[PDB]
Formats: sequence, structure tokens, C-alpha cells
Amino acid sequence: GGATTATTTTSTS
Amino acid sequence: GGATTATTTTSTS
Amino acid sequence: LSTVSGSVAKVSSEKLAEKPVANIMDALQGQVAGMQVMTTSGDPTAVASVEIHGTGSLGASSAPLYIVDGMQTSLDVVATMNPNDFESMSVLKDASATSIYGARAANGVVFIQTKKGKMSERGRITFNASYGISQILNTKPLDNMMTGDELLDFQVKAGFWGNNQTVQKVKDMILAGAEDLYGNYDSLKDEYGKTLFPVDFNHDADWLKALFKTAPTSQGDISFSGGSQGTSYYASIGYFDQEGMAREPANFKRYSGRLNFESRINEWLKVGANLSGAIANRRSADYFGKYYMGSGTFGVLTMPRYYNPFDVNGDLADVYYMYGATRPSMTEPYFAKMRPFSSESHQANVNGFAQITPIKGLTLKAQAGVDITNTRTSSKRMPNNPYDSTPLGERRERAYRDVSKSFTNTAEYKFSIDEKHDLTALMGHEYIEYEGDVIGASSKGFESDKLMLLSQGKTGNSLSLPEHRVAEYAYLSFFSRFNYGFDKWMYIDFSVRNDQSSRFGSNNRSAWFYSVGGMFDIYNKFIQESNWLSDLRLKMSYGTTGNSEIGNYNHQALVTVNNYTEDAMGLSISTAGNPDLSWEKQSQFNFGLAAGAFNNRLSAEVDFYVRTTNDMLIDVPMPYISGFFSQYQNVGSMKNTGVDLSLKGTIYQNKDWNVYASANFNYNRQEITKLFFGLNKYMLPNTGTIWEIGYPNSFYMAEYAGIDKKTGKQLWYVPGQVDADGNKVTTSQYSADLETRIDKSVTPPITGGFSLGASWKGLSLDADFAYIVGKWMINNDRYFTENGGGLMQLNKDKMLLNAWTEDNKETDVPKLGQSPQFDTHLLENASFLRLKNLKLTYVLPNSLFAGQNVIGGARVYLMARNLLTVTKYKGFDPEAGGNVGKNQYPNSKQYVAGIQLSF
Amino acid sequence: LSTVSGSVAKVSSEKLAEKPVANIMDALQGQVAGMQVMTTSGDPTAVASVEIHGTGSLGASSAPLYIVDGMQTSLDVVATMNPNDFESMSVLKDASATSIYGARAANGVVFIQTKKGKMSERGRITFNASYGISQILNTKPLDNMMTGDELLDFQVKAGFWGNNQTVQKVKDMILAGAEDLYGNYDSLKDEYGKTLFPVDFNHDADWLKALFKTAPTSQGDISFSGGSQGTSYYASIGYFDQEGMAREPANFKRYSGRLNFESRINEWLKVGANLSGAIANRRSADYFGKYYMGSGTFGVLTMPRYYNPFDVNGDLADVYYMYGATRPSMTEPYFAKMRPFSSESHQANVNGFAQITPIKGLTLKAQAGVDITNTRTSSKRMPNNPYDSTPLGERRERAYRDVSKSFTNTAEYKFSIDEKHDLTALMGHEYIEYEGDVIGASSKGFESDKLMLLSQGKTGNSLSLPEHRVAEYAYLSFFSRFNYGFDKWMYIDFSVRNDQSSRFGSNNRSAWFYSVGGMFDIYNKFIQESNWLSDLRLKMSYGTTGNSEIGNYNHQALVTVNNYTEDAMGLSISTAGNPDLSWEKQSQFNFGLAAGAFNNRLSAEVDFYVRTTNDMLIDVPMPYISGFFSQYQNVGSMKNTGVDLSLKGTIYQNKDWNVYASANFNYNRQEITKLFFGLNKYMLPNTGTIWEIGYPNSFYMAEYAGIDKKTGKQLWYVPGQVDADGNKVTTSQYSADLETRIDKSVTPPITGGFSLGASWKGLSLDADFAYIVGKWMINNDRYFTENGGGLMQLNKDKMLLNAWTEDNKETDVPKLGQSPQFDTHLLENASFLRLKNLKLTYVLPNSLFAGQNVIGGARVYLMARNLLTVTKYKGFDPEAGGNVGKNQYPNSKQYVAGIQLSF
Repeated sequence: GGATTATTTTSTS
Repeated sequence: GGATTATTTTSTS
Repeated sequence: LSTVSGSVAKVSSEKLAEKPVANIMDALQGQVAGMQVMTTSGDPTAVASVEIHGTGSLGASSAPLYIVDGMQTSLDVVATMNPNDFESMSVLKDASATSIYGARAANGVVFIQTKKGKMSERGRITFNASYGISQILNTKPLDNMMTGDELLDFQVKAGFWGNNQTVQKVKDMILAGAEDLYGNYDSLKDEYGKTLFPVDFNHDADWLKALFKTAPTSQGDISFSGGSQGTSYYASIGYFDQEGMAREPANFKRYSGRLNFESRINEWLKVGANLSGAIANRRSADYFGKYYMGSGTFGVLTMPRYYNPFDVNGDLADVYYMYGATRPSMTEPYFAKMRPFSSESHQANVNGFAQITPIKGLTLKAQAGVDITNTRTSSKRMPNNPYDSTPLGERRERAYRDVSKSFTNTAEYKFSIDEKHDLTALMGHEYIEYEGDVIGASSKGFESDKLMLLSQGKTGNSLSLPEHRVAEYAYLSFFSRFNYGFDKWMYIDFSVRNDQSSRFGSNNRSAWFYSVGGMFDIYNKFIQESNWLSDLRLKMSYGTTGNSEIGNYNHQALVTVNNYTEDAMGLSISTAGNPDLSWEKQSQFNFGLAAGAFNNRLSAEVDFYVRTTNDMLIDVPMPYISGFFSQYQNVGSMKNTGVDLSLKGTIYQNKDWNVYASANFNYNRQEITKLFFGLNKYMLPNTGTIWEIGYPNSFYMAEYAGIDKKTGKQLWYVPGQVDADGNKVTTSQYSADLETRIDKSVTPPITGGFSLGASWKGLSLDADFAYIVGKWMINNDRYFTENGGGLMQLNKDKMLLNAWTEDNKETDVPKLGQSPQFDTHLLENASFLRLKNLKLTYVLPNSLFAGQNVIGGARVYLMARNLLTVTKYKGFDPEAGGNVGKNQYPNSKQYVAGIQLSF
Repeated sequence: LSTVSGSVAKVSSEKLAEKPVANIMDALQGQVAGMQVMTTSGDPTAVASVEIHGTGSLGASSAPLYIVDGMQTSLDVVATMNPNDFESMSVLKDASATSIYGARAANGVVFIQTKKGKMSERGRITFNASYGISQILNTKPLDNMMTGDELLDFQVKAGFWGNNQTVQKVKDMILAGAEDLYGNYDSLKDEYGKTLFPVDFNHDADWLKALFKTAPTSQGDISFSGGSQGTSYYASIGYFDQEGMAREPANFKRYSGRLNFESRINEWLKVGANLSGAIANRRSADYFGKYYMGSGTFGVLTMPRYYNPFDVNGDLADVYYMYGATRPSMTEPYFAKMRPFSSESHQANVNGFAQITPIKGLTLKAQAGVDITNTRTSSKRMPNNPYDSTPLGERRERAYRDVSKSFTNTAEYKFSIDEKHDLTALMGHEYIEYEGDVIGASSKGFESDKLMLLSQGKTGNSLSLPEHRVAEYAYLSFFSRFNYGFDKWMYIDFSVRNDQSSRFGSNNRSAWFYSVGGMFDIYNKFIQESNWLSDLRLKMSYGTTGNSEIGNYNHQALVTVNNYTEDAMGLSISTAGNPDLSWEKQSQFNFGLAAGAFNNRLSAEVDFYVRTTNDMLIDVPMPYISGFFSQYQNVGSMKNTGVDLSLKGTIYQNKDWNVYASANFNYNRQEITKLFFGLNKYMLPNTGTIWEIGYPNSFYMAEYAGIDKKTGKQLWYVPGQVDADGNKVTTSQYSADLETRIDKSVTPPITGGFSLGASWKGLSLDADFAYIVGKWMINNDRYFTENGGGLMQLNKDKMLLNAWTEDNKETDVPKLGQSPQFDTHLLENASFLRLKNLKLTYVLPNSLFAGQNVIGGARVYLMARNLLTVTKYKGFDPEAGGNVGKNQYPNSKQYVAGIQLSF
């Protein structure tokens, strides 16, 4: 892959 | 060790 | 193995039959009350998440204690054991049942027990074989995406390509006049337009066919069981091979062996040895969970349908094209053959015991086990690649060694005093040890395929520093339990335990735990003459247990290297240190009732539990002004409360028919009681959840109201405020003060399952269902496929065509140039009901094997795993997740046909 | 296992009893006729040199084929097996006996066979323990060396220190006014003259105490043997620990395990599995064989006795002093704790078989074995050392993995045709495979003891390139033998074999071998009525066999990397290549006679053999003008011819006494027949030997005559020339044309051994002797200790004080300023007779264990190994050598007391 798209939320549990 | 002393004969068999 | 007043659920060998996965805990989803199992990938090298009676901590791990034949293992080592060797599996979900095993016995233990040879005068041979395929299980998410030209018209209208541009001006010379890229490479400058059309505005490229496939699965096994007058043996060999469902390769393949052996030497000593080995090959698809442009389910959803990864003949090409790129993007088979990877792991488990019975009564027992695994992996990056950033190649080798030793010695003495007062004492010692190690060495700069050893790379600025990691721990424990029993109807169990760990400081490492339990047989004393009821036992317990799963060096104030120049060394401060770190203490009250009617034909068990956790190990988040991310500490406490109940029956009618059923249910209610800094609540940043006093870890979101029909903006409810007409007040400006805790839960409260099974003269049909309700998930993929503000280069949902304009006014989807937030419209109901397996067998009749004494048994199967799910979650999988659905590996739907020749 | 007309020598379990060494072949020195075993170090991690019927080649290896339970191993893997598990050892020194095993079966095979459980109704337990010490075995070489002040006077007179200097002027301010060196170091500038006297002209420092010690040895074992109606088992665990006799550390320590298991499943199939494992720690003293200044036996002989390595209290210091040095020389314990080394090897051997008997007669047999070993070593060089060349430290890790798989499948069919014509057929398949691997990674530049991972070194010019080695091979073979037998007195064996190897080219890898043998029982047909004789069998054979032990890639013309800059790569020519490389074919004729008298009380066997080797693989020495050292080629041929004979008896008198004896002898005569380049003779440079047509590889030396009594020069005989008075002509100018082939041999012609054993009521005494005559060795240590020309700084022999001067004229030792040559006065007679073991046991009487059913056996031992040797070789060891005695590790003399409780 390449050019990671953004505005993700982190995952706890 | 250090300062290897010389005039040895090689060993076959 | 366990007490008589304990909470034990025993799973038989038929539920541990042929399952075409290496993850054995996924075969127990819905078979034990209270124990809930959820796996998060269809990866073959994936390990399930087990939780007994809810989550017990917030920082330390809530996994159980997996024990295979006395000595305790991990789930990756269990994955290399053949599941056809297992006789049963006992789950001990009590504080009186788990009182001779302790490292994280507050989470419950799982006792896997292996098969032993029966003592008939003629041995038994069994040859099993199987073959199946695996597919993706959901396709409905890509049923409402845009097509190619529809997406291009939507992009041209929204002003993504130009301010004054048409459809033909964009599609003609902007992103189809990019033969200028393919004309720079000698391998494909004469293939453009002839056999390779990377941009095709007339069809729709099937991106699911380019990223996921149908994968085969095989297994074979042969087992010899036998036993003479004193000795018994079970030998077995076999192999397993599972391929990855996704096109990015991730397989699993193991060759196994097993020899259990038991013998009685004389009238005074009995020895035994159960030892196994395996040679295993793993590989993982390490791009699922991250949002790259053309990978995973995010890539099957968001890639534009006017980009064609196939050639003119339908096969998958080596490269495709995205507009603006400066090199062609490699597809997954070409990226797999230009970046090789290979693992090889050798695992050996040696385990032995000796019982000595000197006098009548007491038996001494010594047991010792060694668990060694040597893993060795290799990775390449192949030279002379035209679509790479360099013509040079690289290599990287790694060697792992993990060695775990264990010793355990008990001395049991049982006796009676007059006729009906049978006591039993037991004292014992336990020592566990572990020492792992990682060594790594890489090289780069190769120019040939044949000359690629590590000692053949460049020697200047192309050198690098090796890798080295060391981990080790130890445990020492002294335990003792006493069972007192009256004649038939009263049993009282009492146990003490002292545990010492290497993970805590030298003044805080030792802790004392106890347990007291009782069982009362009401049927054999009071109601011994009855018409319908046939069994009734009441049982209760109370004990305290520890949990010590944090990490090996979490209590020192450490200083590490940090070099500045290449002439001297340099030290930095690594961790903060906590000298007062110790165990986490969980006290569980339990109270149950186990009935039985129609002499075996209705069994029912009802349980009740509390399970209070104090001195809870939280990896507490320090503020950023301290310079550290987090630090383990004993602060906080959290309660549970739950009921769980199971009931099984038999409702058959004739001599030929045999119909049975089973049902199983669990509900609990989490509650946090004390956090860490005098805080009332703590919201975890950009996760969507909150820890609050008196509630579970709920979700923490803003509430989405709708849109404004006069102007098109999104609308959110103001928390607390009510308008004069009773309606709730809305606002159109987003802020972090619009967020409130909503009444959902991250951990699902209600789990369960149920099974049916019918039979006939030979032909049998079993069906197992599992369900989880109360589960909600943030659908993070819908942030990308349902927004008109940013990321307009990707494929969108079909609903972004009725968006609010000045003409189209009566709609529901907002105006274009707005970014969405993470609020309650991305929170979805991920409550499902599955059909776990649908096995249909037919054992061949015994009259067929009459004269031949070479055979004497044959069975066939037709098994289907995960072929039906009912839910309302629109994201390829509701189980694959937990707090978010990211770019996920969906589970598999598998069709497997097998055969078994017992002779 | 072997034919009836073959040459098989079976060694029982009592000769494979407790021996306190890991090298098991040294326990067979003198027990097999023809097989001669010589080891060359007292190192614990040393491996013996076995030769059956003389040396068969000149380039390829003449080692036998070591087979432990069907699948073939190496002697390092055999060293990790407990020797108390071995039932017997068969040595198959024939061309008809070795016809189902082939990889180097022309050298003979050694079949080790493990113990199996007997089938009594009550099992057997055995607990063995032992403890002993090991010392150096010879001290006589340092009985005629100079003292301190005597050496100083000899040096001052010979003009080594000055032209005009006295004894006090040298000893006072030249080499005792070297507190100037010790005054530069903070650790010992205040210890000179107070507690540390490095130069002491008044005593004599015991340099044997500073370089060799007394080392302990322990072993323990516990074994459970058992067997029921169909099954049998032998389980065993134990450990072994041997310390190094020299002060430079070289130990051996292993923890072993073993489980042999056999079972009969039904009347149609029999299965079995014999599997073992080990965890082993090795270390080797890698300075013996080289001539460094203060190391080894050369260091105990040549170090001057006015240098003191001890302090004033008798303990060994950290450093000593040699004159002229710029840093203090570290002693062996300090050099051992400043250069740590640690190995850890995990070995597993898994091996299984299955026999199927479908019809009467034929049995099919399948067998498969895996042999895995993962070794992992670590080395350091510790920082902040004051006596080092740098204050920085280094580290180096290594990971080895060696995996060897094997499969073998036979199908035997035996039948009779009328009453007395029993045939037997056997066809079979064999596949052997091997794949090894080495990975290494180092780092340097550390400044602290605690911060020494590999990822914490410097990153500039202090980086380095990793290590990587790969080796692999394979073998495929199809064999078939047929035994025909008449009624009692005639057996005829005929066998064909096709062998294919991976070490030869694709047009030359396959070869066909055969064997025909016969046995005739003369006693059961002709002389069946006799008074004294009780057995007489005549047997003969002839077969051809192959040998393929050269190396894995010796036939390709290869090109390797050779980098010049750090920007591009560079290729060089690596080897020369030989496309026409194939096997080495040995045809052996054998003819024997085995008698027997007084019904068992005299056994005698006489054998005769030829063993012609054609197409012999020589690693031929190319001339230096080709740019290559050597290349493997099929050129040359060499014959043998030998007799070997053994005889054992029993000469006891009373009921209590039991006296037995055994004797064993072998003689052969080597002969070379064709060399390689049309050459008649080829002298190996500075080794002292020569290969010639029609003779063995003899020695090639000049002949030393004496000295010249008128002028003092050395004198050598002129070869061929005779003076007029019959005396031989001498000359005093050395040249290489004074060298001739002398009638000695490098390989000894005559080997043998003999054993005695007496017994009584319990008390037993066994004594074993081995001998080798005809062995000569060049004593290379006497070049250094008996010359007045060069190397005057070292200690000399005491005979260099009657050297020829103008006053002292009637002497035998030459003048001073002459260098000696390697001629016949350094060739010594290394023919010895040893006393290999002297075991004295006493089994406790059975009347002592009467009421207790817990015990029932006990034995004790008092064993002494190598306590007596008689020879006339003056060099610490005549066995430790072969063509030269360099700075050698002498063998050990060991005293071991043990105990065994069988119950």
C-alpha cells in the first residue's frame, strides 16, 4: 500500500 | 596468547 | 482436577471434532455458560479472545489460564497441537475450582486434557482425512456503492477535478491521457492499449475478485491407541494446511506428532510421559486494520470502478494505475512474489510424571515439563524490479528461541475416621520459569538473484545495527486444600495459597489467597423418594484470587541508551518506575443450583456471581507534562454481577430416532467503582468510550439529530437543554461539549448459544448456533464512504446523490462541503446470530464389514461453518471488531467434506 | 541386520558401561579386530578417529557410517546420547555385510542399537550415579628442562642479551627494573614488590600448576524398563557433566532423555517409535595446536622459570610479565572471565516404524526419521578492561539450525520350496536429506556492563557485515538382496544396489554396486562326531562399494562476490570446476575361518582381506600457476592387504572363581598404485611425508649422522653414495636433495588389544589393554626446546650446556649458532601400550535384601582410566597427534567411583 488515508479512531479493547 | 612462534610443519592426516 | 462444590463445565470430544481451523477456542463459541469467545480476523494465524464472567480489569489482561496436561501453555503453542488428540476440555469458572492453579486464576482456567489408550486386547487404528474450501461470508456492503461513470459525474459536479470542467474534458485527457506513465517502462510500454487497459470508463472492474479469493484447506491424521495389562499408549501423526482467503498471502501449515504413554512399573510406582512435537509455518496479512489505498475490505469498497487491475483476458495484471502517481502500483500477487517471506518453527513439549504410594492413603506425585520452540524467519526484497524505488535488493533473517520449564510436586493423604467422615488433605509446590530471546540481522544492496547471502551486501553507509530482545520471568507457589465430607450429602472445601511473582518488587511480590466452598446433596437426604425429579444439588463458594499479567519489568526506574554521536554513548530516561506494585486481588462469591428430571432427560443449572476486583492494575495514563505515556499502578476497583444458566434435554420418540437439544445463556452487569486520581470520570481520547463511576465503560458521543431543511447543515442535540414545546434543542456548530455518555456498552452484556441434533439409523445431523446481543460498534469505514467534505477521490455511497442543494430540498443527506464527526450515527448495532456448524454425518452400517477383519468402521461428513448469520450491521462482519470496525479481515464461510476409517 | 556370511563383530552392553567420557568410540580402542580408534585430544568436546581395515582413500574421508537405530547420524549427535541406553554395537567390516546401508559403506558401518524393555510382569527401575576426577597423565617431559638462573646464565654466555654483559647487569636493571610497566596501571602500581612479584630470580615458578588443573566429573541416570503382553518400553533420563583438565576452559554438559516404545496393534500391524532429546552445552579450548607464547603444553615447557604468574600467597594472579612487552599478559582465569562464551544446543531425534504382514511370508516395513538441532551461541569482550587495547566492549551472537530427514521402505518375502531350500528376497528404497544453516550478527562499542544488547553499539565505522552459511545434500538408493540356503551347511548371498548422490554432476551421479558371499558349515556336515572341536564355519565374500564424502558443491565452476567500492558489486572466480566427478569404487575380497573348541571354551576367528580402491577421489594439489589451491578429481588407486585375528577363552577352576581372557590383533600393508599426473612420486610440502607407487605414504626426511668433532657442525648422510672404506658419506651443508623416503609409515600397520577378567563371590576385576606398534611421529616441540640457533628467549633442554666449544670438544650436541632441520632425529617412535580401564566392582549379596521389596540390587565401582602407559615417546602423549606432535592437548587419567541401585 501507500498514501495512508487519515481520520481514524484508535481502538482500545 | 600473542607473538606466535614460527617454523612449524603443517599436518596432513 | 477440581472440587465437587466447584463450577465446572466439561466439553466432550465430539465438540472438539474436525473443525477446519487452527483456532480451537472458536469451536467453543456458545458451548460454555459465561465464557464468551470472540475472534477478530479470518486470518488462519489468528487467536481468539476469551472472557469468563466479563472483563475483570482495565489494564491487565483478562485472558484465562490455558493448561494442557498439568503444565500451562499459550494459545499459539496450542495452535500447533492436533485437535483430534484432545479427550475433553474442562472450564473452571469458580474461586473454589481454580485453587491449585495460579498465575491468572482470577480469570478462570481452561483445562485441556489429552486422549489415552483404552486397555483392550487388540489395538485401534484410525485414519482421518478432510478437504474443504473457504470463502468470504458477506457481500452486501458493496451492493450500494457507486459505479464508475456515476462516480465521475458526482466528482465533476462537486468541483473536485476543476472549477469549470466537464465529464469528457476530465475523462479524456486528464486521467486517460496517462499513457505518459506506462510509456516510461520497457516491460509495458508496448502493452498499453493492446492487452492492458488500466483506465476503462466503459465497464466496472470487480475489485472483490482482485483482492479476495477461494482458498483450499486440507488435513490428514492417523492415530494408534492401545493398552495392555498395565500400560497404555496413544500415538498420532498428522498434518494440517490452511490457505488464506484474501489475496495478500497468509497461510498456516503444520506437521504434528504425539505420544502419550502411561505405565505401572510395580505395586509402588506409576510413571508416565506425554510428549509432542510440531513443525509449523505461519504467515500473516499485516495490512488489515490500517487504511491504505488499495488494500483490504476498505480497498474493495473505496477503489474507483474506472481503474482496472485486470488485463484484457481476465487475469490479474502485475500493476494498475491511480491518477497522480509516479510509479505503477503493484497488485497483491506481484507484491507477494517480489517480497518473499518464510517462517519455520520447531516446537517440542516434553512432560512427565511419577506417582509413589508408600503407605495406604498418601500418594506423592512429581511432575516436570519443558517447552522449547525455535523459530527462524527470512524476508527478502528482490533486486532488478522495474516498479520499485531502487534496483538494489535487501534481506533480513531472524532467530527466536523460547524455553519454558515447570516443576510441580504434590502429596495427597486421604482417610476416614469412623465410617462417614472422609477427609482429604493436599499440599503442593509449583515453580514456573520462562526465558525468551530474539536475534536479528539484515543486509542490503544486492544486484543479483543468485548472490543473496547476508555476507554479500554493501559495506559503507548501507550497513545497519542488529536486533536483540530478551524477556524472562518466574513464579513460585505453595498451596494446600482440604476436603471434608459427611456420609452422602455434605461436602466442605477449604484452601490456602501463597503466590510469589517475579514481576513485582522484592517487598511486594508475595500474596496469600484462600477459598471456602460447600455442596449439599438435597436429593439423597430429604426427597429420596420422588416421582419425577432425580437429582438436586446446591452449591456455594467464596474465595479471593490474584492476577499478575502486566509485563516483565514494570516496576523499575530505568535508563536506556540514546546515542548522539558515533564516538561516545548517551543515556536517556526510559521508564518512570513504581516501587509499590503488587498483585490485583479478585474476590468472587458464587451460588448455584443444579437439578435433574426424568432420570437423565432434563438437566438444568443456574448460577449467580459477583466477582469484585480490588487493587486493580491499571496502565494509568499519565498527563503529557510528565514525559511518559503511561505507567502500571494499583489503583481502582470494579464490580460485576451476573446470572448464567444452561439446560439440556432429550425428546426422542421411536427406537430409530434420537433427538436432543441444548440451550445456554449468560447475562452480567459491569460497574466501575473507583478510578485513579480522585477522578469521577475519564474519557479515553479518540476511542469513543468513557470510564465512569457506577456504570460500565459506555460510549461517549455526541447525538446526531438530522439536517437543517432551510440551510443544509448537520444538527446535533444540546445535552440537558429542553425547548419550551418539549422538543430537544439542536445546534449546528460542533464542539466537544456536545458529547455525553450514552447508555451503551463496549463489552456485550448478553451472550449465549443453543444446539440441536437429530439422528436416525446411521444418518445424523447436528446444528449449533451462537448469539451475542447488546453489542455496538463504531463503523469507521462509513466515515470514508459517506462523506462529501474530504477524500473525494474514493468511491462513495450511492446516497450521496440526493444531497441537499437549492433545488433538491426535501432530503435527509446533508450538503456537500461538510466533514462528518464521530457521533451516534456511526454507532451501529452489531448484535448477531450465527450458525456455527451444520455437520451431517453417516456412519456406515456394521453389516457391510462382515468377513473382512481388516476394516470395521467408516464415517463420512458434510460440514458447513458460518453459512448463515442474521444481524443488522452493515460492515462485512459484526464479530471482527471490538470498539471500532477498521479495515478488517472478515471471517470465513467454509465447506468441508471428510472421511474416517477406523480399523 | 547383517548376512550370515558377513564379517560382524558384536560388542555387548558391558563394554559400553559407565565410561566417564562423552567420546564413546574411545571405549572401543582395542575391542574390534581391524577397527582402530585414535583420539587426538583430552578435550571433553573431542571426537575419535576410526579406521576399519586401513585408510581407503587419500582425499575423501575414511570414517565409517554411524547408524543409531536404522537412521544414520554423526558422532557429535551420538555424543549427546546417554551411553547407558545402548544394548550392543555391531561393527560390519565386510562387503557382504554392508550391502543395505550405503553412503560411505566402503569404510564399514557401525550399528548402534538401543535398549528395549523386557516383558516381565513387574517393571524394572535403575538409578546410576558416579563421581570422579581427571588429571594430566604425563609429567616426564618437564623433568629435563632448565631452571631459572641456569637459563639466565646460558643466555648471557650465548650472547642473547648483550655482547659484553654479565649476569647481574642483565638480571638487575634490564628485566627486574621493569616496575616501569606496572607503574602505569592503577590496579597494580601499589602491588608491585608488596604482594606481586612478576620477576623472581630466587625460586622456580611451577608453570604446570598455572596452566593445568584437576577437574571433576559427574553423571547421574534413572531408567524405567517394562513390557506387557504386546508392548515394550524403555524410558530414561539423566545428565552428564565433564570439566576441562586444562585451565583454559572447555567443558561438556548435557541433560538427556529417551523413550523407546514398541507395540503390536493387532495380528496384522506392529508399530514402534524410538525418540530422544537433549539439551547440551559445549566449549572448546581453541589454542591447542598453535604455538603461542604462554599457552598449552608448549607453554608449560618453554616459559622461563624466572617469570612468576602467582602472587605471594600462592594463588594465580591476574597478569604476569614478559620482558619487552607493552601491556601485561593476562592469565587464563582472567582471560576466561574477560571473554565470556556460552553455547546452548537443543537436539531432538524422532524415529518411527510400521510393519505390515498381509500374507504369510512377506512383511512390508516403513520407517521415517527426523533429526533436528538448534544451536545458539554467544560471545563477549568485556568493556573497561585495563589490560586491553581498548576500553570498549564487543559482542557476537550466532544461531545454527541443522535438519536431517530420512525415509526407508523395505519388503521382505521368505519361503521354502520343498523342505530344505529356504530362499529370502528383499527389495528396498532409501532417501536421505540434509539442510543446514548458520546466521550470525555482531556489535561493538559498548561502554557499560549492563547495556550490552546488540542494538546498543556504535553506528558509524563500528558497524560490520553479518554471517550466513547454507549447506544441503540428498541421497537416493534402491537395493535388493537374496539369501539362498541349503539344509544346514550352505548359505549363498547375492546383492545389487543403485546409489545416486547430490554431490556429483547430473550425468555422473548414479552407480551400481554388487556383492556375492558364501558360508559353509563344515562341522554340521562332515565332522559332526568329534571329541574336542565344537564349531567350524568357513566364509568368503566379494563385493564392490562406493564412497562419496567430499563436500557438497565440488563439481561446479563458480563465481562469487568480491566488492571493490561501496557503490557497485564485483565478481571473482571462486572454484575451477570438474564436470566429470563421480563415485570412488572399492572392491573388497574377504576370506575367513571361525573355529570353536571345548564346547564354548575357546573361540578363534581368522580373516584375510584385500580391499582395492579405484577411481579414488583425491583433492589433487594443482600447481600454483593455476590460481587455485586444489580440486577434487577421480584419479589414482591404492591397495591394501591384511590379516586380523581374535581369540577368547575361559580358564576358571572352582565353583566360586570365574576367569576369562580375550586377545585381538590386526596387521595390514598399504600400497599406492597410481597417483594423478603421470607422477611416480609426490612429496607433500613441509609435512614430512611422500606418496609413492608401490609403498605406503612413508616419511620423507634427511638422515642425521651426528656432529663433526673437529669443527662442531651438524652432519647429514648423502643418499646413495658410499665411501671407499664401506662407511657412508656425510656432508655438512643442508639441501633438499639430501632428503629420501625412509621406511616408516604414517598410518600404523599393527594394532590390537587384550583383556583379562577375574571374578569371585561378587567381587570382580576387569582390565583392558590396547596397543599400537609401528607408529612414528615428528616431535615438533623439540624443534623449539633443543635449538641454539634461534628462539633463545624460551626455556631450553638441559642438554644445551655440553654444547661444542673450543674447550669442551668430546660431546654430542652441536655448536650454538645453528638452526636445526626437520630430519630423522626429530622422528620418534610413538608406539605405546596402554591400560584403558581397570574396573573393580562388587555386587552386593542377595541375602542382604530379604524382607524389603523396595530394593533388590546394588553395585559399586572403582574405575581408573588411562592409569598406565608404556612407550618411549618424549612428548606428553603418543596418541594425541598423527604426523606431528604440535602444541597438544594430552589425554586424561581419570579416577571414578560410582553406584547403581537396581530396584
